Amino acid sequence: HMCDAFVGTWKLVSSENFDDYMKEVGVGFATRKVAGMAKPNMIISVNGDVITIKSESTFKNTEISFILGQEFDEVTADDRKVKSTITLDGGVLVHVQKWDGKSTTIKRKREDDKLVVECVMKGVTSTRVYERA
Ligand SMILES: O=C(O)c1[nH]c2cc(Cl)c(Cl)cc2c1-c1ccccc1Cl
Repeated sequence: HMCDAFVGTWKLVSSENFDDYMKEVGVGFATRKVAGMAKPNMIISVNGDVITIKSESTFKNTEISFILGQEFDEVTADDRKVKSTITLDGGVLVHVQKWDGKSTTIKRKREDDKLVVECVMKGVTSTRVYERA
């Protein structure tokens, strides 16, 4: 019952400072443009201890399956090969990605009827808001 309030299909409704976040991460111009246009659906499901997060869009489709606290490999939408760990901290899903001596953290929180996603790279934070589809 760990992630019950996250489970479902969520559609992106707003984004703020994603371009800057992507620049900070090292994403090149053309990928920033196309990725920034996308309005992904985020599909979250749980089966036993395994959480699956799918992102489906016109740009890319991604899928991760993981157990909380257990590191895994992920290829991101912008093609970084990262080592990821996702944990729950006070009801927030905290996703850290490590690659090339760098790190980024992505936090997913339920707030009212939205799922709010904060992505931080160094001093740059982006906020993406999703609503139920
Ligand atoms: O959804 C996400 O988890 C997500 N995380 C990102 C990190 C970076 Cl740096 C960039 Cl370029 C893009 C993404 C995406 C994304 C953005 C648009 C469509 C599909 C997807 Cl998957």
